[PDB]
Amino acid sequence: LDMPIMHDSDRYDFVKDIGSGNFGVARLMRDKLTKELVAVKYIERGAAIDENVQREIINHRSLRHPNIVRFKEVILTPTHLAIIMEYASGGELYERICNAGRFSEDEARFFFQQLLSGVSYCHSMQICHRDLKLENTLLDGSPAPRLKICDFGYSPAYIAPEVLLRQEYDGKIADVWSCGVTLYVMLVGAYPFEPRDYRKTIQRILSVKYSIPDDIRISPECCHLISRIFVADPATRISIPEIKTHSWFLKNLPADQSLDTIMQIISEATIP
Ligand SMILES: [Co+2]
Ligand SMILES: [Co+2]
Ligand SMILES: [Co+2]
Repeated sequence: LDMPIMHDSDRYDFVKDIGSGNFGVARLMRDKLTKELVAVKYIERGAAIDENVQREIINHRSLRHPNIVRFKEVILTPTHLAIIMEYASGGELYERICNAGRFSEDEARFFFQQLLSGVSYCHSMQICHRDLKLENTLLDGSPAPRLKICDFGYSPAYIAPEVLLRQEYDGKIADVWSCGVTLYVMLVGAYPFEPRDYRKTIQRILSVKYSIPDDIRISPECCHLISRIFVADPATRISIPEIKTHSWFLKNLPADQSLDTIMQIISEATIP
């Protein structure tokens, strides 16, 4: 695996090297003081430490929210940049939906509320146009799992119409569309604009042609909400504040390292 020799064993115990899963290729360590598991992602020093990686780390550091994987620290290794972060031990939302087939409206609402909380928070930090696919929606190891968005660049239905049609677009409004796809898949157990023919799906996305199968019963209020997200015109698509006052959303709803140090470490990591 593309990882350096174990390091900083004075502060971390080595647990396991992961070749696939939740965090892709990653090393699991345990913080010696707090006893919490952390995930470590590694990037080779030099050219691979590019401006987008730098930007992503800095933005990751700024994002402090219970539904976004928490940045812990960066460490310089002789061969790699180490990016340490909160570990989420419950897999990803894709796997949970797959195992369940589909969610009840209560379970969909439980995760949707958390997703919207994370997304709304990113928007307030002027971070948007994110990759909010099911695979980047991680879960912690709680019985009622806490959702943990992890979209950071450390390695079809989701694409809104305007992203295909326009060169530039409103990233926050596009994110709302993505949130709708996640809601839909949780409720239905399949993607809204689909068998495997990309062209057909893109055509369906562009003309906003989806249908909730009769096979499953969804409340009319839930149908109305989805219909307000799957709107091709970004100007009239429902906003997150409007989602949060929608009848479906409200029903049975649960209650709602120094920067200079990081810059020096990242900067030095550019030297291979
Ligand atoms: Co975000
Ligand atoms: Co933005
Ligand atoms: Co991630």
